[PDB]
Amino acid sequence: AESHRLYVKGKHLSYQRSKRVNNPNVSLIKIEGVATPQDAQFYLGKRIAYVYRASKEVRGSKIRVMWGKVTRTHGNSGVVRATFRNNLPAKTFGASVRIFLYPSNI
Amino acid sequence: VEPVVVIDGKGHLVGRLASVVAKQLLNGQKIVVVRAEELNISGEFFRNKLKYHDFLRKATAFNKTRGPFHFRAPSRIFYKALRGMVSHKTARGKAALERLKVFEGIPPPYDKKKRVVVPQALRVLRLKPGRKYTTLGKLSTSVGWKYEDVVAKLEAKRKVSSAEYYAKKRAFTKKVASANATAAESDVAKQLAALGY
Amino acid sequence: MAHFKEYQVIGRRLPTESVPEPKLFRMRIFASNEVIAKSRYWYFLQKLHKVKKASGEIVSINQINEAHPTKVKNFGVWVRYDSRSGTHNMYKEIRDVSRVAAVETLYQDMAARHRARFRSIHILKVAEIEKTADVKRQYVKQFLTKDLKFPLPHRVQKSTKTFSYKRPSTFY
Amino acid sequence: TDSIVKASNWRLVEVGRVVLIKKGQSAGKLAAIVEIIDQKKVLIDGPKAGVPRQAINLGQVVLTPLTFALPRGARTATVSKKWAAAAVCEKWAASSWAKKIAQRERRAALTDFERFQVMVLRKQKRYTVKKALAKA
Amino acid sequence: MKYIQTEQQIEVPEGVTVSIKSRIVKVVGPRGTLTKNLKHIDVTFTKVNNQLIKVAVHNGGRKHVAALRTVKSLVDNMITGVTKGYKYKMRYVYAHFPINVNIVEKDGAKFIEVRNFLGDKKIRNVPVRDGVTIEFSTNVKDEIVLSGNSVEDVSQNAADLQQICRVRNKDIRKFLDGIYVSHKGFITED
RNA sequence: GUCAAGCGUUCAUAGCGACAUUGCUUUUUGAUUCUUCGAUGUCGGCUCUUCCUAUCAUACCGAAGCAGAAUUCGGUAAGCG
RNA sequence: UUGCUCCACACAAUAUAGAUGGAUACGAAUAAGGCGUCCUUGUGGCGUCGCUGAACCAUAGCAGGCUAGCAACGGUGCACUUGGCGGAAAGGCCUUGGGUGCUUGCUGGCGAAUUGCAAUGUCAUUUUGCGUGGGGAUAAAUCAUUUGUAUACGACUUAGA
Ligand SMILES: [Mg+2]
Ligand SMILES: [Mg+2]
Ligand SMILES: [Mg+2]
Ligand SMILES: [Mg+2]
Ligand SMILES: [Mg+2]
Ligand SMILES: [Mg+2]
Ligand SMILES: [Mg+2]
Ligand SMILES: [Mg+2]
Ligand SMILES: [Mg+2]
Ligand SMILES: [Mg+2]
Ligand SMILES: [Mg+2]
Ligand SMILES: [Mg+2]
Ligand SMILES: [Mg+2]
Repeated sequence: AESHRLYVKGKHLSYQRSKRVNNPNVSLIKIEGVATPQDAQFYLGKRIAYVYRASKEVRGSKIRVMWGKVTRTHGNSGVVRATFRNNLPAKTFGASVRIFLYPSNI
Repeated sequence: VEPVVVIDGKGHLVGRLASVVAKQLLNGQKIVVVRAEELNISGEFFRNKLKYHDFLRKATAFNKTRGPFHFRAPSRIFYKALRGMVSHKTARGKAALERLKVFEGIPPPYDKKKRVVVPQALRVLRLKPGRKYTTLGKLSTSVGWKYEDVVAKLEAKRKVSSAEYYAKKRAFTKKVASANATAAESDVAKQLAALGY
Repeated sequence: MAHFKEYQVIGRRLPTESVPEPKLFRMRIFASNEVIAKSRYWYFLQKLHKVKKASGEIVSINQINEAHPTKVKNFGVWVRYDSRSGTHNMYKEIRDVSRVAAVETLYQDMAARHRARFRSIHILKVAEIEKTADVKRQYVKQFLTKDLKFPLPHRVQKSTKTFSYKRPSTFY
Repeated sequence: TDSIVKASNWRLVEVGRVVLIKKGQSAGKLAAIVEIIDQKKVLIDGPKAGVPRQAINLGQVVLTPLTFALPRGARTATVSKKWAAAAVCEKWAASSWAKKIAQRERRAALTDFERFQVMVLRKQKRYTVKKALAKA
Repeated sequence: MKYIQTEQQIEVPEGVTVSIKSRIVKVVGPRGTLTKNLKHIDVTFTKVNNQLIKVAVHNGGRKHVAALRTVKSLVDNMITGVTKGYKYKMRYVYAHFPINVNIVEKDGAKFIEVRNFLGDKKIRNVPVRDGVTIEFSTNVKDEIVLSGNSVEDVSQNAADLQQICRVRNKDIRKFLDGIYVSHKGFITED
């Protein structure tokens, strides 16, 4: 149709942090439409892609992807913690990531 | 969810709105706030006027052009409140502030777009009835802002044309809704009602 | 203190060879758990008798429920407390369906109105006012008129979405 | 020369007021107010819908526009007798409010194949409607 | 304490029409009309039987109950002022210099000019508010009569004439000079 | 600043106020040797700017044991000398 | 040493504070309103709605192919056009008419595979450049000279085919 979305839109918000020390190995993601840790248990283990563009073409593409996955939930309001194979570059604070429905259970 | 979110600032409390907008900007949402002359601050007008005069009285002594810049327009009071809620000296907080536009009244393009409200910041939802509040338009014209009567002339013009729009829009939604009720009692429309639609 | 519970605690003052079978003192204790209720037992008997926990014995702690927890009762609560500059007696009236849920309100009310903590307050007596017109306080005599009904103006509905599209209303 | 003072209507916290629990183990069940404890807290009883007789704040509670005759302090057996004799559950289910609760339960319960059917039927109804708009 | 319900009565007499949309009160009678915007209060008006309007506060503290009898008194002032009207009488008090007050027009604004107060060459000027009708008493020496519908407008205009004639830099226990209100009454009173 | 025995023709408090009592200042004068001995140029003056208000004058007021004139007590006030 | 600009389509480089169905327009009140409707046109009567956008619109087709009809005269896209309105930052909103596709409103026929069990699996929008073929346009400033209403030097202010 006009839409081909097979992922759920998210936002790369922050690293895991205290007041004055951040942890780049964990990133906090706001899944759209999730407002509860009990709602957010559906998405645990789902693969996150951060899809971004470049100028050098490497393997027949100017689009590069960073792959990761939801690991657990964060807080009371549906934020989840995610880990990526290479950590998200921190200029993407506020950028949109893609939360795919696989590995699916229901 | 929208690419930009357009907030009607009328009847909102200024710091409850500015904390909502500041979190939204740093989350990557673009926000334009209109009608910043009809923002509200809790407390009596005199109460809030002394607060500006205490802010007005601080400036760099050896060069008054280096000090705090006491911006007088209601959109800039709200921009000041939203600054200090954003790490505005870092590149991330500069980029967050680029995601924000603030206006007095409802200028173009936004005069023909949908305006949202923030019920976490709404005055009639958050303040106790019987309290006293100030409107940011009346505060700003007492601290040195020059365009209250111009915006009130432009908004009154804006509401005349916008009422003609909605008067046509009511007439079309008579024609539509009376057709949908007449297209009810159809075997499709009994079958859509089974599916909850 | 999620909910107070009323306990009976019975204590003894340990038997001696001169005195077997001592005299079995009982209190009614409002407390969160049984640990506090036994601690509140010894704290109160040490104000009344030559006995302490090192020379005494808890012989029964039983939780007392409310007999009719779904009946609205006017209570009269007698309370003694320490202020910042003295000790005062006090009588307050709480309308509620449980004794342990009136004692919740009283500890909430004395903290809110007199800044009195849990450690300052002694509950002298909770009794249910049996008959109307023996109700003294006017703030509870409000809710005892024939065919009472009241509106709730200015309804504020909570939202789960950060944005609304309607400029909401407070009718109710 | 008629004095015209605006109505200023309000659902009253009263004995016999039918309410809707919005938070808790009920969360969507009807109940009737039995006695008024104080200004924020009432005693309710929901015996037909299996709500325990309980003292509840009005913050877990929405007032509804339904009221039936009920003596003050009436017990759980008495409430259920007056509930059925006044037929609250069919008075409530006829309302637009209960229909919208029932519709959003239905919409959430639709399967993916049923969602396809809603798409197919809506384009049929839209074809009939948009034709009818141009003709009149 | 937050009283459950405090409530007041307003007697609308036989000729008066009272109309209350949101909190804006319109009182119409044999003498004109009056309007008040009571939207700063949060009371609730309700009409009982066309000769009576209740006004109520639900769950009101001490100050909120306090404003309820104010709102009763203000609407009753509006009802009195459109049925019987309001009338104030002020006398001139002077020791030596007589006080010359004549009703004057300056650019269609209808002022009150006061010459020779304590021998001042300064002409004092009080504008007449709308509705207030200034009259000068015959068979009373040196009396000005202010008449109108609003007790708010009539008394403040009578306040303004007293306030402009204050005595400066003198002992006011002896220099008892000025125009003072002598009578607060109705127009169609007997 | 509280209290008020008294002063103020009678009258505690217009203006005062004992015996007590509670605070404020760091510009007076006293206590640490905290910093400075591989040196922070030591008083006064002149010049020049700014700030405070615990206000002398000026603006507007309230009180008097304020008739007037002149005073005295007090308020807002550092805009301007 | 055919330079400049605009329009369209052809290719390179450039990047992206971060497209991935739709930013979907009354105003006012909140101790009150919205919508429908009726009349005497009101601060009116009656009905009805809220209790969140959990909406509404859109939405099926090799990322959406090729093709056959039925029904209706509707919907939608592109390009021309007609008229009106919009100056707060208008740069958009509403219209008239023809052409041109598409139509899943309904019923058919053919295609798809091997990307091998998943790899964003590339579909957006900026800046530029080079190329094509179509239009348009045909200057200034600065130095150097000069003035002194100016000036430490620059700067200013004047004058010169
Ligand atoms: Mg962060
Ligand atoms: Mg963290
Ligand atoms: Mg809008
Ligand atoms: Mg200026
Ligand atoms: Mg004076
Ligand atoms: Mg004098
Ligand atoms: Mg040294
Ligand atoms: Mg001062
Ligand atoms: Mg002075
Ligand atoms: Mg002074
Ligand atoms: Mg100053
Ligand atoms: Mg100065
Ligand atoms: Mg289609």
